[PDB]
Amino acid sequence: KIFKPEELRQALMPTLEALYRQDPESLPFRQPVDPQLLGIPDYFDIVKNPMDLSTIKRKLDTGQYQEPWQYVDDVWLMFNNAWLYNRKTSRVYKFCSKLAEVFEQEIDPVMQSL
Ligand SMILES: CCOc1ccc(C(C)=O)cc1-c1cc(NC(=O)c2ccco2)cc(-c2ccn(C)n2)c1
Repeated sequence: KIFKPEELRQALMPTLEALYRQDPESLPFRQPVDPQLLGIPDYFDIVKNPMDLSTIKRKLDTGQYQEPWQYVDDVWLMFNNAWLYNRKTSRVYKFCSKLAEVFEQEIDPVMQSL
C-alpha cells in the first residue's frame, strides 16, 4: 500500500501532538539530547542512534516518512533510548513510560486505519 505524504502528516500528527501535550513528561524529549548542556557526558557511549520529538516533528512536517511503522519506528527509538540510558527509578524513565502509554493508546487505532 502506498501512502501520500500529506495524508500521513494529517493522520499521524495527532499521535505526535498527544505526546507534546503531556506536561512535564514530554519536556525531556522535545529537543535532541545535548550531553554537554545537560551534564551527562557519557550519553553517546550508550545511545548510538539518537531521536527526539523535534526531529520526528520536522521529518513529519516534510513527509520524510513512507508508511506508518516508519514513524512508529522513530517514536519507539526515542522511547527505547530513554529507557536504556536513564535508570528505572529516574524521573526521565518514568516520563518516558507515560509517553509510551499515551502513544500506544493513540497509535493502535490509527494503525488499524491504514
Ligand atoms: C540530566 C537530566 O535531563 C535529561 C536527561 C536525559 C534525557 C533523555 C531524553 O534521555 C532528557 C533530559 C532532559 C530533561 C528535562 N526536563 C526534566 O527532566 C524535567 C522537566 C520537569 C521536570 O523534570 C529537560 C531537558 C531539556 C530541556 C531542554 N533541554 C535542552 N534539555 C532534558
